[PDB]
Amino acid sequence: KEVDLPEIEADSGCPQPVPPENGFIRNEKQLYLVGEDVEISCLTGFETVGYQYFRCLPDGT
Amino acid sequence: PGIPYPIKVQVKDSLDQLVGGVPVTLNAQTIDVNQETSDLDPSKSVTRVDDGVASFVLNLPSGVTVLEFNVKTDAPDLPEENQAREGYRAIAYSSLSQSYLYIDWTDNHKALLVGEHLNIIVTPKSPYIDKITHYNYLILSKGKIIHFGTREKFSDASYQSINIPVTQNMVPSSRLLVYYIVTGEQTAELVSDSVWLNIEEKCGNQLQVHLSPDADAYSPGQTVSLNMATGMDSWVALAAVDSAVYGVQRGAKKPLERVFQFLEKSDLGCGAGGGLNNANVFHLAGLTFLTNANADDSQENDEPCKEIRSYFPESWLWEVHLVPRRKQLQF
Amino acid sequence: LLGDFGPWSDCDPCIEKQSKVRSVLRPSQFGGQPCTAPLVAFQPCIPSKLCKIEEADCKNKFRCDSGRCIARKLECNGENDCGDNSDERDCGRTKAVCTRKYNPIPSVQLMGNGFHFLAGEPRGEVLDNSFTGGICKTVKSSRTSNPYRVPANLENVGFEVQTAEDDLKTDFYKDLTSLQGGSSFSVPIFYSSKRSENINHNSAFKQAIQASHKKDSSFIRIHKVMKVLNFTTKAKDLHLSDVFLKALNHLPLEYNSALYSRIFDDFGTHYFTSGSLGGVYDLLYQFSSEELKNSGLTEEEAKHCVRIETHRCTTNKLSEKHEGSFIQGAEKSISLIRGGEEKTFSEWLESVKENPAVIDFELAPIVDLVRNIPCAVTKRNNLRKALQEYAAKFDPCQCAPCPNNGRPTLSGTECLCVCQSGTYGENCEKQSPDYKSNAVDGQWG
Amino acid sequence: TYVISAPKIFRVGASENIVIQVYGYTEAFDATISIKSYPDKKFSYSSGHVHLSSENKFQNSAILTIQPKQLPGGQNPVSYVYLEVVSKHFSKSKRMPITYDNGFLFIHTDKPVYTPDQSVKVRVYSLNDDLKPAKRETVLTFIDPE
Ligand SMILES: *[C@@H]1O[C@H](CO)[C@@H](O)[C@H](O)[C@H]1NC(C)=O
Ligand SMILES: *[C@@H]1O[C@H](CO)[C@@H](O)[C@H](O)[C@@H]1O
Ligand SMILES: [Ca+2]
Repeated sequence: KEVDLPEIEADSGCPQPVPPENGFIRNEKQLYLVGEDVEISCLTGFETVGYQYFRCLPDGT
Repeated sequence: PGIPYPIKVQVKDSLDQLVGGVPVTLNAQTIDVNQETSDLDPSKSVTRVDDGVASFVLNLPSGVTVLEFNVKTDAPDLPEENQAREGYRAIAYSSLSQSYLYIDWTDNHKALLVGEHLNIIVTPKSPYIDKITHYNYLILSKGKIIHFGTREKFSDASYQSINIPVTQNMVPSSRLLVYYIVTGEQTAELVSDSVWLNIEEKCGNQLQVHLSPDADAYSPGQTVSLNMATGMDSWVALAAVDSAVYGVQRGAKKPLERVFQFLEKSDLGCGAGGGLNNANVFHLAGLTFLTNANADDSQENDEPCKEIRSYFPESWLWEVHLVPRRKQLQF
Repeated sequence: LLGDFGPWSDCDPCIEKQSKVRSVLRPSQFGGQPCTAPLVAFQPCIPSKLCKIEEADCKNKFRCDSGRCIARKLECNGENDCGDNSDERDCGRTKAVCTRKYNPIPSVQLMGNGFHFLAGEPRGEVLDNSFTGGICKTVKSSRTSNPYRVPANLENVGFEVQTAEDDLKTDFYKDLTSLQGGSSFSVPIFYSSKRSENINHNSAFKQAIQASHKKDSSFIRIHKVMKVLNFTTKAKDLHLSDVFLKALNHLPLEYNSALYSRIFDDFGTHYFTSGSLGGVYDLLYQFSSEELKNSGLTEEEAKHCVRIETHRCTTNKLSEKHEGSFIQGAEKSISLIRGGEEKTFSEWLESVKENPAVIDFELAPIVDLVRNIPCAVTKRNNLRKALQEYAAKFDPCQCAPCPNNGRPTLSGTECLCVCQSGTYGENCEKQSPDYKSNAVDGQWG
Repeated sequence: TYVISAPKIFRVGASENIVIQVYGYTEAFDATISIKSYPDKKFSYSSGHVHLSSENKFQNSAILTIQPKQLPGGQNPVSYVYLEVVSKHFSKSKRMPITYDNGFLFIHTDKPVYTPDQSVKVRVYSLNDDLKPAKRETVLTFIDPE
């Protein structure tokens, strides 16, 4: 974990998102690309209810 | 050194637009190679609306290392408190043989035409020997070398003018470098220079489309003919768009409007030209030489240069047709 | 028997040549027209590169024509060097920094360079202390001058000449040569280990041991030391020589015994940490052991007789000639001196101030200086494996046993077979009337 | 003297003109220029051949091209390649970089703005390094405003 920061916002991309309660996001990354969608799953034990995905907007959210 | 140094400045307004009729002046301090310095006499001129660029020329003492020029703006309304001031610096050509080279003219027209033979004045200031074997020049464009020239040098004058015929291959833009070789008692050292060559945009095969009926306005639904005309066999791609599409919004630029300018990006080198010793001028022109005389440092890979039903909707007439010589279609 | 010829690879451009090297097997011992026939043969090639120092990154700039890159902002003042000839650029045109005109140390090059442990010579330039570092530091000395500017590479330096002998008078360290630590830890080498001495000195003795022929040859030694300077090198970060780094920059990334072996040959096995510079008066004398019995036996005594300049002890030790002839004063004397009318010793004493030398030196491995280069870690380890195989060539083994407990040595391609006192002539062919041939002590092997 | 000039960066799948000039002599010698791989030792991409004469005034140029003969996988491949020149009086070599950017692509849409439930006419104009049409396969991807 070097301080850096690795983040270049001139490249326009999202940071690692915060999962719902009981977390567990798969394929963990430090910086996500715009238009990329990451699936979220639940820890042992639960079941994902509803549409489960997070898509990176053009803006950082 | 010994050659008058051209300085051409341009003033832009708040948003990316040139201004004219605006007087500007500069202050410079010429320093001597050994030490100390000298203050150069200031020069004032205005930017012409027609040209768009202000022109300055500074002649310096032969013992100058580098020069610094501070450009400031001058207007009767302009206060000294709120004004525009930009300082700049230029480093001299470095040669252990003390010999230099320079070229003139080149696009002041503005730009250039096709088929016309153009002459360029060159000077070999501070030579080791006034007698030079032969003059060699390489004209390049589109990131490639189009032609290889050769010339002879005579004592008839201090500055010789070389004539370069322009070709169809150079249409968007071009660069020309002129190098002359000398033979020293130990090792040989060649000197060169390069300048950007701008030229009129002209297609290899001229394409002209014109409607067969000639009228200011056409009645709706009128059967009309369209005529394609080309120099050589060519495929045409037509698009007929309404003028009302743009429209939304902010002018919506143009369908293309920039092609040769986008085709001009093929150039490997950056800037107009010139550089330290022989190497830097070549690499800035987009080339790397291989010779016995001078060594070429590549400065690694790094290139800092960046900017340096119906009736009736849109759109219709989306087609691709082969056009041998002249071809016509009716609709 | 020498060895098979090596193939040619990786052209020189800096040297603009193609070279190969041959290994040597079974070095000459008793005679038989030794190896000769130069090991490395050079051939003309076609240069691929421009012979420049290459460097990774250098985002912080500002690069030099040599390519040292000089991380901090040196430009343009004061010294504007970064390689020969001052590489310009740097300068010009803007003055100034580090004013007041400080004078450099007469010889900074000897504190630089490097030392070959096995050969005993300052082979080639490594340190190159000429680098200023942008910091202006100077030390003042007795008799000189004016101040003297301190190189960045040296951590500390001072002129410690004090208390007129005294020191050189308490010197000469009377010793008669005959038949941590520890001494066994000096065999693998690998720096200090407190390498400060631990034995020394530079070996020109190849002529002395060869002169042990036909005689019993008992030796005696006296030495004086005058330290004009005491220097210490900063071990954290060092600015390498343009020459050394150039040959270091261009090396095969794969391990090559031949090529890497040329590094130690050219630049030396070690570099100096701490240590002092100056000059020394060293002289070795040879006397026949038959003479000590005829002239009377004085062991601890007559060792004091060596002092002399400036009938028992009265006239002896290098006959005048006639005045000492009856008391002998034979035979041969050699010059072990290092560094540098009326008072000839004072003539070279002032000369050692003009042209000094490294006297008492402490060293560190050359492998420690390979830090911060392209593929640094890779070349470090490969250089460690190179020295291990390199030291093997010099360490005497195949020299074969010498009769009468003789210890074999190694000088170039010849063993020379140094024999103990009481042995007649070189190669241990004959024995003295002292009649002890029994010993024959063992060694590896 | 033998000054050989080339582009700073070679272009993969392109025609790169290499020019050579000589100091001149009473003797007319032939020359050869080629582009050899970093495995020098052992391979050759292409070989140009020229002839020198008083008619040519001791200067000539032959075009050199690099076909996609590069090794599969290990993307990005090659980078870089070696350039050589073999002549009677001189022989010299230099390493030069390569680029996989070749030619030009112009996308032309029938309209700048479209309404929902409407087709978008699209055509692309492909060109070589020589500006010739350069018949090549092309992929066209569409991206949401998101
Ligand atoms: C002489 O030099 C050593 C370095 O070799 C140094 O560190 C020590 O302080 C010196 N002696 C004195 C008396 O200062
Ligand atoms: C055994 O080992 C080393 C070198 O081999 C020394 O202890 C001595 O020379 C002996 O031969
Ligand atoms: Ca400096």
